[PDB]
Amino acid sequence: MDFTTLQNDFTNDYQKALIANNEFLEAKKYYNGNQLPQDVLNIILERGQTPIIENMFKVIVNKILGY
Amino acid sequence: VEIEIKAIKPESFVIDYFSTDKNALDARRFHKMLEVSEQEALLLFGDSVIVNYSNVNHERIASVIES
Repeated sequence: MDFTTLQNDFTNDYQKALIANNEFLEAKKYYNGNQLPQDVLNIILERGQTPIIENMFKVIVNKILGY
Repeated sequence: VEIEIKAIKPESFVIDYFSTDKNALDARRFHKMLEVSEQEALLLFGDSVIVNYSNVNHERIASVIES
């Protein structure tokens, strides 16, 4: 009802829901093409290779959402 | 008057060890180990009896076994 318990309960709720929000943001990044990690991208780009990303589960989600 | 229905998580549910059959019909006791918040414990029974709370982050939850 004042700022103290609002800040403390927001901290307790945000810290215990960070491990799921991080996975949510990972899932939204994987849905939007960002599927390779940074070190894998560096390993691919150091060989002069173009990184090809097969977004094979975007069409799955698009099929279920199209239903 | 309404008949609420709730499925209980089976890991927080202890049956009498003497019951051998399915459907637990010859059981003499059922225990359920519940987490209860502070104000729900105040609504569940009044402040005249002493409650052994926890201090897990800031909220004073309590572990109550209902038998």
